[PDB]
Amino acid sequence: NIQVVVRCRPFNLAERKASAHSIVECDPVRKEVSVRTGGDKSSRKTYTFDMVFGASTKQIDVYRSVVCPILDEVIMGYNCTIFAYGQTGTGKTFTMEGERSPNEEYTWEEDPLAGIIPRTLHQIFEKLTDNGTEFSVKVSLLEIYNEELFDLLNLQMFDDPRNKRGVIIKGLEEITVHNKDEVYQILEKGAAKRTTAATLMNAYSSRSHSVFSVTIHMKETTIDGEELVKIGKLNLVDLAGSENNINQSLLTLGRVITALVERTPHVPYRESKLTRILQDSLGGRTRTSIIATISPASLNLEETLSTLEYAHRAKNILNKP
Ligand SMILES: COc1ccc(/N=c2\[nH]c3cc(C(=O)O)ccc3n2Cc2ccccc2C(F)(F)F)cc1F
Ligand SMILES: COc1ccc(/N=c2\[nH]c3cc(C(=O)O)ccc3n2Cc2ccccc2C(F)(F)F)cc1F
Ligand SMILES: Nc1ncnc2c1ncn2[C@@H]1O[C@H](COP(=O)(O)OP(=O)(O)O)[C@@H](O)[C@H]1O
Ligand SMILES: [Mg+2]
Repeated sequence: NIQVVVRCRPFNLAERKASAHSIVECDPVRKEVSVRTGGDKSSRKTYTFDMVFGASTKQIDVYRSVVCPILDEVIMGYNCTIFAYGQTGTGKTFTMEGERSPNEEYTWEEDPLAGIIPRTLHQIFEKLTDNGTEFSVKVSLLEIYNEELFDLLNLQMFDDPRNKRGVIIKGLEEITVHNKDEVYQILEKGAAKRTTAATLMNAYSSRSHSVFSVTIHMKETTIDGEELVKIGKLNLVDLAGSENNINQSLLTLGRVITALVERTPHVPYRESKLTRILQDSLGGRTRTSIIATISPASLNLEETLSTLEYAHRAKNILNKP
């Protein structure tokens, strides 16, 4: 139930300035990433994943391929989580949040540069208004920095007495999003925050986990007129940069993912703030996906191999001859 995909972004100008060369070749059809490792010429390691998106990949492609099937499961009343993992500067935030094309050329709903979070919020309204039923949508956004919780929309964690796998975050702002106009407003506010953030703030962010949670309450009425409510939650997690001190939440999440994939009887959720928060959306019926982001440039060989080695172990798929 854990999908692992790789997304490689295009070369950037910093990498061209450094005179780096391309060491990554992506093959979306074979689902492979091959990396030149010798600096050598023939030295090469190949990894196989569930999906591989190369540099030309559009935001809408990632959304349709990765998120849509997961959203469908959330709408059935399950809790699911999608992660972006990788070195700082490789595309975690672009993938999760994306951005607005310059000059207001598009609405957020239609913008080709919008990422997973804005697309998910728009699709929830689409999918459920055309479904015909009554529903509400709430969002929260929290940051985990140095094993402490911060509310990005405005904290203390306690186990939830009415949910053996869940926690209650005291004081966390959960805002109702009533329509698509309110979606636009939250996105405009977030972009303003990103755009005007000082350098120290961006830096903090590169070392922090961001957890955007959308909770959907869906009402049905049995034939005789009884009201029933089901709840689905989708956590969209932009992880701290993976480059090498040790991030306790990231190491703990890795261990949790390993325990889940290997069917280790003890899954160490309690060992970190992040994994306690995500416990109720990990390990169960639920679809989980990890999007591992990488750079194609030679400058980043060590960090790219680190990411690929981890992601490969998390899925372990044998290369097809
Ligand atoms: C560098 O420090 C930052 C860390 C997280 C950030 N992410 C945020 N902050 C947000 C604030 C508000 C608000 O005030 O209502 C709303 C959304 C925020 N986001 C997330 C965000 C930011 C830009 C674009 C899209 C998104 C979103 F909502 F995740 F899709 C922004 C930063 F500037
Ligand atoms: C800067 O500090 C860190 C950098 C990378 C990290 N990445 C890790 N550490 C992992 C440990 C284990 C284990 O011992 O079982 C397994 C995976 C680990 N990863 C990779 C990781 C971690 C969290 C979420 C996804 C992933 C993965 F596999 F890369 F997709 C963890 C850090 F704490
Ligand atoms: N696939 C991509 N195509 C074009 N630009 C990208 C892509 N991925 C990331 N970028 C850009 O590269 C820069 C760093 O990406 P960002 O998502 O902030 O990385 P991270 O969160 O991993 O540090 C940003 O300006 C972002 O828009
Ligand atoms: Mg980022």
